[PDB]
Amino acid sequence: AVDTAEQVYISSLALLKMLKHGRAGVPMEVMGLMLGEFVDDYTVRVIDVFAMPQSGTGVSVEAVDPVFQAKMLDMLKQTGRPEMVVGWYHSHPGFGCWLSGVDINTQQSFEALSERAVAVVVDPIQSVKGKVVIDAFRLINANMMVLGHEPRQTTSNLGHLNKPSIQALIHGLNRHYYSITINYRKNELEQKMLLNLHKKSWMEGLTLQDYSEHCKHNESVVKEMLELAKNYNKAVEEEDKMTPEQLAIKNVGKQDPKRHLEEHVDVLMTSNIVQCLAAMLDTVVFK
Amino acid sequence: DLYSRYKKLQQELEFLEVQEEYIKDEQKNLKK
Amino acid sequence: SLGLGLAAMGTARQDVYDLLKTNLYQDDAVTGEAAGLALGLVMLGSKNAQAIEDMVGYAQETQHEKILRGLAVGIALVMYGRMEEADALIESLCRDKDPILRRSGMYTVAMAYCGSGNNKAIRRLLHVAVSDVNDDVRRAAVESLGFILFRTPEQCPSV
Amino acid sequence: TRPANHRQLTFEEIAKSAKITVNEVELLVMKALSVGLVKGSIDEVDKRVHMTWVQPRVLDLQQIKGMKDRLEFWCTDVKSMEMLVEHQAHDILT
Amino acid sequence: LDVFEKTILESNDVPGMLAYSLKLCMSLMQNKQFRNKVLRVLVKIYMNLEKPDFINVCQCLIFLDDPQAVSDILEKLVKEDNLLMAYQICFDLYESASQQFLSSVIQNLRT
Amino acid sequence: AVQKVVVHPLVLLSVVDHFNRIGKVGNQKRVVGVLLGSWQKKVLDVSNSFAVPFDEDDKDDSVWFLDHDYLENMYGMFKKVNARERIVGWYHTGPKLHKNDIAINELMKRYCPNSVLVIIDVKPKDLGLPTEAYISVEEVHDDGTPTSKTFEHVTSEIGAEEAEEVGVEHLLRDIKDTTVGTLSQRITNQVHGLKGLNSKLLDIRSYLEKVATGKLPINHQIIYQLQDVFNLLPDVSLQEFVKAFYLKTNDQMVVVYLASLIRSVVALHNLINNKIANRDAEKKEG
Repeated sequence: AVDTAEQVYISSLALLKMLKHGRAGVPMEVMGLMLGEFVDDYTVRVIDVFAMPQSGTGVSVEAVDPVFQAKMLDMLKQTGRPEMVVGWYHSHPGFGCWLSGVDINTQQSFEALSERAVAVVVDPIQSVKGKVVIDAFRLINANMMVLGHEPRQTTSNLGHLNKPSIQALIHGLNRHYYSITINYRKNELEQKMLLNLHKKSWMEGLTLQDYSEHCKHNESVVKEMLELAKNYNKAVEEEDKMTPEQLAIKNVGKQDPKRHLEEHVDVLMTSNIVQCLAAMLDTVVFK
Repeated sequence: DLYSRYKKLQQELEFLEVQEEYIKDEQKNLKK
Repeated sequence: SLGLGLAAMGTARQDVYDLLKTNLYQDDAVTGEAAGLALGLVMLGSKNAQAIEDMVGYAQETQHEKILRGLAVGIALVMYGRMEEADALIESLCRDKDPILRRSGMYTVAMAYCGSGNNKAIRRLLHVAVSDVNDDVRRAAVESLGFILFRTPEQCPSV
Repeated sequence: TRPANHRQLTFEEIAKSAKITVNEVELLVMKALSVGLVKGSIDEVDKRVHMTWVQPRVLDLQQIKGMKDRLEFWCTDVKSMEMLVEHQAHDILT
Repeated sequence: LDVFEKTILESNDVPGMLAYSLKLCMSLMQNKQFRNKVLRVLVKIYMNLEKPDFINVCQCLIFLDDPQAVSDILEKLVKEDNLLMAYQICFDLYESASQQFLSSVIQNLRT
Repeated sequence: AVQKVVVHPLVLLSVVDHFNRIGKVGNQKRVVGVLLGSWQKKVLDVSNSFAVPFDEDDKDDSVWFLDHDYLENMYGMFKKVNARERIVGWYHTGPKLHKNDIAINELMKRYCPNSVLVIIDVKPKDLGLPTEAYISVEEVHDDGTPTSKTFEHVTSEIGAEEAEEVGVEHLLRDIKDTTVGTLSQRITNQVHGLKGLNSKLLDIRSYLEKVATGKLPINHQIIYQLQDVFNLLPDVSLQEFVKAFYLKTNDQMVVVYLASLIRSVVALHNLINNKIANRDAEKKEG
């Protein structure tokens, strides 16, 4: 049996292949393989990911010829080092994460050879910048659903941590499959070299900024900042009046001075203090 | 017992100086 | 092994350390709590720095997690009530990239200051409770406060 | 030969250094600006010329020593003015 | 050290003034460097007292970690030959002190 | 010919994992692979890659191998599984610009006309951008050889994409310098780029190691720029460069003097907004 503390380790490398292939053909359900490395009865490690040419419909998506599959795995053994197929994924476009009535069927084909084929859903729409909603699954027997017997024999305080969505609960969870808690394998091998490689620049700051127009832009804000302060020479004057909780609901048609009047003060500061300081270092450094 | 008054109010600055630091660094970290 | 190190707790017996070496180097997941928990129990408050070097040199290259977890409690327990004699290790594990070993560094300062009302602990034991990103280490950080401040139960409900 | 401080020679100096009269050096330097070997400006009443750019030439293992020492104290000037910034704006970002 | 030893050997009554000073020198003590210098002289004077107190000379000792000094006064009580007063020097030692300290002092009890 | 290159963080990462997979050789191996991408609008794009089997022996290091069948079929799979995708050139792991990369580019230019290379970093320490790319130009020219060909660096940056920006910003979850205010410029290029100019002043100090002792080729085409730098060293402080500098300080600070004057009044209006909620509740509530 299982302990519902399965703890699927994935990677740092596979998920970018997951989302790029998932989003380049997003409204169709694209899918692929999961090529990883098995460990003990509890955990599993999926390290590499590749897709195949597919043929789809609106509600269904299929594969094509199996000669693509064996020839791809031969070339990945000879280059790098050999692995084994730990599972498979697919991509609900903007749905969420569940096993539909056809998604459950090819899972049933894959769980026969190895019983631990991990079924993975990636949604490349719901993922904005943070949560990437993924939620890997695996089947449970509908024979034990007939028995009324509750499976998986909880022996660790690790499973019931993330709560399922109600929309995935409308679907087959939890009558034919279960969820798995996952995290990410992170290391200085990779974590240091995506941070210190992505957002970097070279001259954007040792340079000046359109020197006749920066001082011109120092009037393009201040000119309407007069009349915006005239509204601030207006709105305080109608206080000691109708209970300023009313002055929250009422003022939603037009812009207030008070919040907008500290908005430009930050802008009229950092545009000046940066441009003044960066000019006064080139006097020292350059002769 | 003023030497007992000194330890407890040395234990005050022992205990108060960390607290004013403790909410001070929350101020940036909650924003982050 | 869990029953064996329990009766031989804090005893520095070489005989229990012999079969706990070969229990440790199995490269196996399921021996993880078997090895590293009892490896600290028999060396409680011993700070035998070669055995620390054996432990922290072992939980950097293994690829299972219970062996990263059982040593995380075991290396905290080899030092006990030291007040200055752990602090280079405390800076070492807190600077490391490993979230478990940063979390393991939180239990070690929790045992190097049992009941001790020192400020030098409470500066950066509780600074990293603010800033660190893993939820595992953040739960270990705030649960180190009663173990260093049970000597006075009056101040702990105030903080 | 002249430093970057002035490099502002007069027409009388060309009348010394090229032994040619005053009424032909302006015809000379307008040719030099036209070919593109020098880039500067010409005054006529104060009898001086503000040369700015000259054609790059070659040099032996002695003029690199001039570019050795003039480059070397420019290292510490980049060091010195930055050392304020990591000290004065240190708490602004750790 | 010796003007503090002169506080307890002066024109001063002792109802309990040599008791809470032991409490102050353990609870609010800064370091171990000034603790052991104070604590070691406060119980030799208890041996110098006409009634040697037994629980505090054991309480201080495990704070001080002397695995031979409790066996020196255990010899004095074997010399005195009464297990009534050789009792709270011993079960307070068993209850408080660590397993290694009781495994280190046992060479000095059987010798 | 080519404006610039655009690199995704996937292909940035898709070399590192292969550098791990051949890291068990220990002794010496450079990762060399096929770079895929689609250059459009005179802007070089880089999308996908893999790595080809490649070995090197030190004695007579002119013997390379590219298993082109592995290049034929796997690209044919990749042309199948993405017909938008095509070859864009190649790359190598590039610590220090190895010698075979003068004819590796000429070995496989029968696929890509502008077969561009990319030098990446596996041990990151710099203050710049640790992705470098060159281009192939050839010359029957000035002094060196009748057959001369030298690589020239076209500028390099890491392009983003709306799909992968979701991924990388989830994969960081680390120490960050967001909230760009008055301080991000102070540390991205005022703390940092001034020390960025260090390793470029010190870089030409490293070529300067040949004054009478270093390597035997001397200058000819290296000093025309170095003669220019001390020539194009900026204007001295005697002219109205003194006077017009005080002029704009006397203009830029006036805007700061107005803007700081506003900052005091706004928080004072906020102060009464707390004295309206302090006194008008102690009698009401208690």
